[PDB]
Amino acid sequence: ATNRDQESSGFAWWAGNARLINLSGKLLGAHVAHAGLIVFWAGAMTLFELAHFIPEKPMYEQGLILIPHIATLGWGVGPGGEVVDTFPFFVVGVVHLISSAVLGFGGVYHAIRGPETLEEYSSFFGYDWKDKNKMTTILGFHLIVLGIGALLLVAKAMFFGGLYDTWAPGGGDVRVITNPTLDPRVIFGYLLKSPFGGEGWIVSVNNLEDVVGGHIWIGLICIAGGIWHILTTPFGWARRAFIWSGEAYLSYSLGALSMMGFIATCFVWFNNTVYPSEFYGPTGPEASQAQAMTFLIRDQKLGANVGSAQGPTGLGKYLMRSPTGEIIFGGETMRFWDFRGPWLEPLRGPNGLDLNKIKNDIQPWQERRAAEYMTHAPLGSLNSVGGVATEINSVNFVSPRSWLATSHFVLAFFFLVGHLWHAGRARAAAAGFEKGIDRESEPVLSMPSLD
Amino acid sequence: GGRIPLWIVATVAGMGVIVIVGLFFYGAYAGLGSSL
Amino acid sequence: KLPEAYAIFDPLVDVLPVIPVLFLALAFVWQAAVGFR
Amino acid sequence: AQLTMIAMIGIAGPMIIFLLAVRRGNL
Amino acid sequence: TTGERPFSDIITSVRYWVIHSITIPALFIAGWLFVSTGLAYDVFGTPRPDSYYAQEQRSIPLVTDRFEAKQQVETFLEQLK
Amino acid sequence: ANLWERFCNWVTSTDNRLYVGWFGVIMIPTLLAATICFVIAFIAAPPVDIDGIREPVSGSLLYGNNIITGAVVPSSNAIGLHFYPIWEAASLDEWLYNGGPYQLIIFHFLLGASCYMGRQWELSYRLGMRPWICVAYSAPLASAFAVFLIYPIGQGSFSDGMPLGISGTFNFMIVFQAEHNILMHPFHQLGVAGVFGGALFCAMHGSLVTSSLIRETTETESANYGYKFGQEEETYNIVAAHGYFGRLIFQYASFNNSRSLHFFLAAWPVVGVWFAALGISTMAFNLNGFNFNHSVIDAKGNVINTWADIINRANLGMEVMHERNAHNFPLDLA
Amino acid sequence: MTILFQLALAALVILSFVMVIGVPVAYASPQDWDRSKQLIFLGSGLWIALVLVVGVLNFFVV
Amino acid sequence: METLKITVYIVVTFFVLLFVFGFLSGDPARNPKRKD
Amino acid sequence: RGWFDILDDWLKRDRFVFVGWSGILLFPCAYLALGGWLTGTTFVTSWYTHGLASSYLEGCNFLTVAVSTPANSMGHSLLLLWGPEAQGDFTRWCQLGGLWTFIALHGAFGLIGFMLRQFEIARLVGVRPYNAIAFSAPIAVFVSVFLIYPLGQSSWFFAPSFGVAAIFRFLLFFQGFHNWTLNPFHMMGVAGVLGGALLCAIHGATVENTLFQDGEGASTFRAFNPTQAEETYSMVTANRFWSQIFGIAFSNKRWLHFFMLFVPVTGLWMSAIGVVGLALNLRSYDFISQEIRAAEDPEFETFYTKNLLLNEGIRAWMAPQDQPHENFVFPEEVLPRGNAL
Ligand code: CLA
Ligand code: CLA
Ligand code: CLA
Ligand code: CLA
Ligand code: CLA
Ligand code: CLA
Ligand SMILES: CC1=C(/C=C/C(C)=C/C=C/C(C)=C/C=C/C=C(C)/C=C/C=C(C)/C=C/C2=C(C)CCCC2(C)C)C(C)(C)CCC1
Ligand SMILES: CC1=C(/C=C/C(C)=C/C=C/C(C)=C/C=C/C=C(C)/C=C/C=C(C)/C=C/C2=C(C)CCCC2(C)C)C(C)(C)CCC1
Ligand SMILES: CC1=C(/C=C/C(C)=C/C=C/C(C)=C/C=C/C=C(C)/C=C/C=C(C)/C=C/C2=C(C)CCCC2(C)C)C(C)(C)CCC1
Ligand SMILES: CCCCCCCCCCCCO[C@@H]1O[C@H](CO)[C@@H](O[C@H]2O[C@H](CO)[C@@H](O)[C@H](O)[C@H]2O)[C@H](O)[C@H]1O
Ligand code: OEX
Ligand SMILES: [Cl-]
Ligand SMILES: [Cl-]
Ligand SMILES: [Fe+2]
Ligand SMILES: [Mg+2]
Repeated sequence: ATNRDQESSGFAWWAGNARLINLSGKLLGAHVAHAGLIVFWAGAMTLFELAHFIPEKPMYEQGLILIPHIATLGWGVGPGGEVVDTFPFFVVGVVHLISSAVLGFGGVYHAIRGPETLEEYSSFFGYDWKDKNKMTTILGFHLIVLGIGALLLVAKAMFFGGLYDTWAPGGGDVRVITNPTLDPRVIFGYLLKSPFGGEGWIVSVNNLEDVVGGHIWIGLICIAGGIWHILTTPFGWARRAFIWSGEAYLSYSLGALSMMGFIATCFVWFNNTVYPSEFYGPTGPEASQAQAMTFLIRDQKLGANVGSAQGPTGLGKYLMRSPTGEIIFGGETMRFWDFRGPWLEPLRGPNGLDLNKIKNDIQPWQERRAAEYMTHAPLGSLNSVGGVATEINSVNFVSPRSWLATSHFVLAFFFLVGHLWHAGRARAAAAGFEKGIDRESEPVLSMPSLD
Repeated sequence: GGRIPLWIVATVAGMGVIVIVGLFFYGAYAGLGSSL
Repeated sequence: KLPEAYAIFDPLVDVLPVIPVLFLALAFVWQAAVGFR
Repeated sequence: AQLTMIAMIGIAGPMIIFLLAVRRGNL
Repeated sequence: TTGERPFSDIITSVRYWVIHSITIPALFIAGWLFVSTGLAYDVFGTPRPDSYYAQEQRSIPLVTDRFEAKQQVETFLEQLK
Repeated sequence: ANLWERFCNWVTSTDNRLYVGWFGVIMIPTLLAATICFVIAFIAAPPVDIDGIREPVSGSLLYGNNIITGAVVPSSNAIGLHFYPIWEAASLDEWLYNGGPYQLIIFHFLLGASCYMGRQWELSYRLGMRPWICVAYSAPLASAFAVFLIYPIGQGSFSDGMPLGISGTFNFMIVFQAEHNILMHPFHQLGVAGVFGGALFCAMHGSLVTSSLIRETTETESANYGYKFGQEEETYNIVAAHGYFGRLIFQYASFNNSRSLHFFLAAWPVVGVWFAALGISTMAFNLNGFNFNHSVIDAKGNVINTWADIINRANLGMEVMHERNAHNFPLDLA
Repeated sequence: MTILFQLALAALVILSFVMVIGVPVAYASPQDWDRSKQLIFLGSGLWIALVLVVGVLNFFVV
Repeated sequence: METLKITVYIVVTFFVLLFVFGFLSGDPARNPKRKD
Repeated sequence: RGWFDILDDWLKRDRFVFVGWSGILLFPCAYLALGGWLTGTTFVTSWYTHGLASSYLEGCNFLTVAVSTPANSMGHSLLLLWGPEAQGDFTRWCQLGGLWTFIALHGAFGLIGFMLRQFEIARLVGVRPYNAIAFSAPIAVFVSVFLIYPLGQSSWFFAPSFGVAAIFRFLLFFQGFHNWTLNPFHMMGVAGVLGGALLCAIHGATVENTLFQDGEGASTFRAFNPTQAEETYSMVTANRFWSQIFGIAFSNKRWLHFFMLFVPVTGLWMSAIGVVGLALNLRSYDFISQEIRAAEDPEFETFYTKNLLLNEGIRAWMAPQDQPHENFVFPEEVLPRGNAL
């Protein structure tokens, strides 16, 4: 066995995948077999989700996370997000599950049967980690693949059925996007938006014309930079900036993935556009806004004048002003006055929540939505007891938004730790002291004392 | 002395641990203590 | 529910998603068989 | 039903190892 | 290094497992039967699921007297019939 | 050498008494800004309407507090997650009423403490060390991000972040238990095992090394003088310490490798505190501790209380009393 | 057909169980590799055919 | 307040620029072993 | 070489588990404490002492099982099996909480056996007995919490019950009734525990990151040999790193390892003293000057006055079930509550 023990490889069993750093044939097989694990799970989970799925229950009541991802794409859903057909979920699960036997085969093949190194067999599929031009070429190859993937979403939205649109007028529906936002002041304007409250950076994207036109821009940028990296070598400022080794490139992707996981955690928590509340449940802000709506509606039905009702503190019990003066829901939900959702936006005038609209124009579908969202707030226990920590056992609910945000916080945190681990190790390995201090030339011993 | 290889012993013992603890988590959703 | 032709395979579909975890544990069976060398 | 499926799937992993061990495989 | 036989040598030997493929399932089945026959309730005095309360009792049978506590529990148990 | 080369040579200089470095050019002004504003606001800030209900909480020493009760109070619930610098306020008086200092302190501190982590990598790189001290510091740094930033983001308001004060810390803890049942969350339990274990292993490693110190001194002197700074020989007998601890428990429960020992000393508290940080950070999105309220039911259906139901009774009392004027509707949803 | 669906699926499920075990043991026993490769080549194309057969016969049993 | 905002922005930009250009100033070479 | 010396020979044989003279006390007392806990949490109820289910047999899980304390009407009774409460009936003894005092007393004498074992082995191997001295902190904590605390209170009922959620209740009880977070002795304990965990993490990371390259492997554990005279890591490099990062650094390895003893041991001893005060209800409950000001100024609010409102909630909401010997009927209108909730 070449490199499959600690004496020959330098790495113990518990760091045994580091024995593959300079074995590109087996290292390719590790990646292809692991790609098959991802695709296996995407297929197996979907079939599990579909086999447990009740179409007359909402998706968010059923512990589903992958069916809502398919439904948001426009597949299998009708107006308001009701499931009109379970066959697209069955196709997406089956095709992933079959394809993972394919990726599993070539992963197993390259990792046990194929050549341990690809360099002798092929100059095109071989690489040195230190060959900067080969590194940018493969980077360019994968950038093109990702840009085409972003245009696949555009093609779904424009030419192959559309996407589910929670903001579609007259209630949410699958809608073909015809005029995506191509204006770069809007698309790149989200990049300069503050991440703080009321702004929210890219998480604030609130319409599918911005989502589709952004993916047009991303798909063309990734194809352009793909072609750019195939046809260039890193400039001297980048050569003197970075560490050029496999562990270093891993660490850059680790920091990149950690940053993206934190972003997705905030996406699923706050955004009800690309994570529609009919599929994922109400957001945290949404349900708190929906409780204030529920008790405004009930008490105003009893005869209360909700605009003039003073709470215990002297703020309005139902309605109050935000610090810039917009009319907002009172109580603790004053913090969530930046929430925007299709059940609430009909009540909102130019200066905020309109008292005349609130008195007259609250439809029964809004009252049903407010009560349903208030009672499906993303709060629950680890054993999936719905509601506050003091609630009794009965309701079996943890919102998908809570599952998706918490999982991706954990993953993004540990990926930041992995970034720090591998980036520090790659620097020490390139500078040559990752195995410790040379006793015969210890650096501090030739530095002057601090005092 | 060394007739059953220790990796076989560890795997069967490790799997029976999983099965027994897995039964304990099953019993959290059925019968006593399940709230139903 | 799966399409009703496939409903025989309902027990098998119920255990499919955990199969990736078994690959993580299989790496330890294999390392134990080679003595964690 | 699920128990006998998981017991077969759970055997298939360590059976690959055991069979390769006794065929003097490239473990 | 203290003279006893190594644990790796014992648990890998056939004679260990000839002995223990009987003793280990026998102790497990004996523990199972301690519960399944109901003996564990009688030895320990733990209430069965139908013997926490009398049929219209909402009150907990709390022991309130130190030296008559054995008699209070017995009285609480006679109140269940 | 031009001025930029002379400047870069100074910044990354290993001969400075405290290492500056590139992370330090961010760490130094942000931490100074956070410290100065903290000391001033702890001494002299006016009361702060933390709950957005025109009910200002006195945090400073000059306004009644002592060291224990004092706090820099988290910013107003009316602000939420909105960025509130000084220049957003119409006056300094308004900024102080709405809890402006808190946002300034925590943002500067978290930026500076992140750069403290990078500075720990940076110096170890300059000194030729191995780089993973900063990974160990990522455990308390993540905890600080958890209570000051991640928990406010999930709950929608910096009013819910941990106050910068001793009693305000306890207020954060009690309310968190009321709403999340953190004691019943396994990530906090892993966190407890981290710090209890860390304290155990600190005392264990300290005692075992002190127990096996080689006699180099007389009775009339401190034993610490038996060690000279930079000497090459080890100052204790690790074989004697392993011989003791391997007989206290059993031989294979004791480390005979000092590298394996010291890695275990790093790994146990750090992983546990990492899990404690992920406890807070995932309870930020309201995935709470285990709920076994009314889990044990008799044959008729009577709830048989457990200790978990007793915990719930305490949690209810914290729940109904916290922020006693702030709730208008029957569910505390954030 | 209808029996020819749940037969062909259970033939696919069974054959995948032989490919999951039988492929790594054949790849990692380089002793008798030559007779394993035709067995691998055969079961590969038989697996791809049964998937196509189940996918076509999906639509007659709905 | 605007004048404070411009001051703080100038100050923050200045320190961010030193961090970025400083880490771009051949940072991997500033180490005691491989000063390449 | 009489019978005593022959017995002393056998007790101190180099075997897999050392026995010693201390093992006569340690081994049965520790095994009964552990075995008593596993027995009670598997099979024994708390129905007659607390009105709680607390075993696996009743339906509880690992987090909710406990060997619960005796009823408050037991007082500080030793609850011996042959004592006047159980009168020899094992079944009644279990139902009266006799297992709690069984575990607490065998656990106490077991801990005494463990420190004697630490002293005995240290004397035999020839090392200094600092491990026995550091173990006085867990002994001070067990004695203060499980013995001195209930002895000052009305009965053993108010000691911690041996169980996970039961211990969590004890934490919440000490907050709501004793305001134990406000106590400076607890605060000194917190600093000792968190300081010791800091010291555990910081010392382990520093050693592992100032290691000398003593081998060619990238996995560096093999480059230590247990018989080497030389230090495996650079104290000089460690000292320069921390002097520049943090301002101060250890320069004396012996003082460093003493300080690692001192910090969590002193912290736990400090926490024990505060619990001894809480045995008598000598709490650090209030600050009088804040109470005088808050009572006359209804706009004066601190986090301290906020915590006392939480404490009042804890007491009124938990006391009827947590103290079912008091027969508390608190009608719903007497319950302190905020608005809405
Ligand atoms: C995503 C998980 C993953 C993947 C893809 C890999 C992949 C690899 N590891 Mg790594 N490893 C992992 C996790 C993983 N590892 C974990 C968790 C540990 C700690 C236990 C390790 C510890 C480790 C060490 C110590 C070593 C490796 C090595 C290797 C390489 C060769 C393995 C070998 O010699 O097989 C030999 C074993 C067999 C042939 C037995 C069976 C294995 C096959 C592949 C099972 C396939 C089963 C599957 C169901 C079949 C489906 C077929 C179907 C699709 C047709 C390979 C690229 C080695 C290396 O670096 O070589 C230079 C090496 O020395 N790994
Ligand atoms: C993005 C990842 C992700 C998310 C958000 C979810 C979310 C969900 N799953 Mg899914 N699932 C996943 C991955 C995920 N899963 C994986 C990897 C598998 C294969 C095992 C499954 C297989 C699966 C099945 C079979 C089922 C679910 C179900 C569910 C639902 C209820 C979950 C529950 O009760 O957990 C229980 C909570 C735990 C088990 C505790 C998790 C704590 C983790 C392990 C901590 C990890 C930290 C760190 C990474 C590990 C330490 C490393 C560190 C030292 C560095 C929920 C929607 C259920 C459902 O409702 O279906 C409809 C269901 O039946 N999932
Ligand atoms: C990252 C993935 C990847 C990469 C870089 C390689 C690279 C290689 N493979 Mg491997 N392999 C893979 C995955 C991969 N393979 C998979 C998934 C399988 C299972 C089918 C195999 C099975 C396999 C075998 C049996 C053999 C190789 C061989 C080779 C070498 C020559 C192949 C060639 O030039 O054909 C020329 C390429 C073409 C004519 C076009 C490729 C055709 C595919 C279908 C296009 C797919 C592209 C599309 C985007 C992917 C769709 C799925 C996607 C969404 C993920 C080269 C090193 C040979 C070898 O080992 O040499 C010693 C060899 O004998 N591969
Ligand atoms: C995964 C995607 C990917 C990766 C890994 C790379 C990697 C690389 N690119 Mg390439 N590039 C890409 C996509 C990618 N590129 C795409 C899609 C395009 C088309 C837009 C380009 C166009 C491009 C050009 C024109 C150049 C590169 C260059 C490089 C090399 C050095 C870059 C560098 O120093 O960054 C680090 C960045 C800096 C040092 C600049 C300062 C950045 C500030 C401080 C960060 C601000 C971000 C912050 C987090 C805020 C984010 C939100 C914000 C919008 C408000 C490196 C090999 C350079 C090269 O070597 O060419 C051959 C180069 O000149 N790329
Ligand atoms: C894409 C992500 C990625 C990749 C490709 C790598 C790759 C590598 N890592 Mg890195 N790492 C990563 C992310 C990654 N890492 C992250 C996110 C962290 C933070 C936790 C680390 C922290 C880390 C450390 C501390 C070390 C490495 C090391 C390595 C090298 C050897 C790995 C090995 O053989 O482990 C074999 C696998 C195992 C031993 C099993 C790991 C099990 C984890 C800890 C628990 C998983 C629990 C699971 C999620 C849930 C429970 C299920 C269970 C009950 C079945 C290899 C180059 C080593 C190295 O530096 O070599 C140069 C090393 O010492 N990594
Ligand atoms: C070193 C071992 C050791 C120690 C220190 C203890 C200690 C204790 N046990 Mg435990 N116990 C042990 C081993 C031990 N036990 C073993 C091995 C078992 C299993 C058989 C038990 C089973 C057990 C049960 C069931 C109970 C105890 C109880 C107790 C407590 C009270 C005992 C008592 O008052 O008797 C007093 C006896 C002596 C002090 C011996 C005196 C010796 C003197 C010096 C000589 C004179 C004796 C004299 C000649 C006798 C003549 C009688 C005549 C006058 C009529 C005490 C903490 C009780 C308890 O836990 O309370 C809740 C209890 O109920 N033990
Ligand atoms: C290298 C390595 C490794 C790894 C491995 C891997 C990772 C692999 C992968 C693998 C894979 C990744 C595989 C896959 C496979 C799959 C398959 C085999 C599939 C199947 C399918 C089917 C057949 C289906 C069926 C169906 C239908 C069609 C309908 C519905 C129902 C059902 C589902 C039944 C480890 C760690 C061990 C270690 C050593 C080395
Ligand atoms: C889809 C599908 C499929 C596929 C499947 C597969 C792909 C499977 C795989 C499987 C696997 C992949 C398995 C594995 C398993 C594993 C295991 C079962 C493991 C265990 C482990 C253990 C238990 C461990 C232990 C230990 C050791 C060894 C040492 C150290 C310590 C301890 C104790 C921890 C089939 C064909 C059915 C058909 C239908 C569909
Ligand atoms: C009290 C008493 C006594 C004693 C008794 C005893 C001593 C008992 C023992 C008992 C025992 C001695 C028991 C045992 C038990 C056991 C168990 C119950 C186990 C369980 C296990 C498990 C469940 C596991 C788990 C785990 C862990 C822990 C960690 C890692 C992971 C795992 C998952 C594996 C006498 C008669 C003298 C007198 C009267 C009273
Ligand atoms: C955020 C705003 C800036 C974005 C920057 C994106 C483009 C990056 C390229 C800008 C130039 C970087 O180019 C970098 O400049 C510095 C500054 O003198 C050069 O000069 C440097 O020389 C050596 C580097 O070994 C150092 O010792 C020296 O102190 C410094 O002067 C670097 O050798 C060069 O790599
Ligand atoms: O702020 Mn601070 O504490 Ca978080 O729940 Mn909602 O809000 Mn308020 O109540 Mn509970
Ligand atoms: Cl409060
Ligand atoms: Cl409210
Ligand atoms: Fe040490
Ligand atoms: Mg049960």
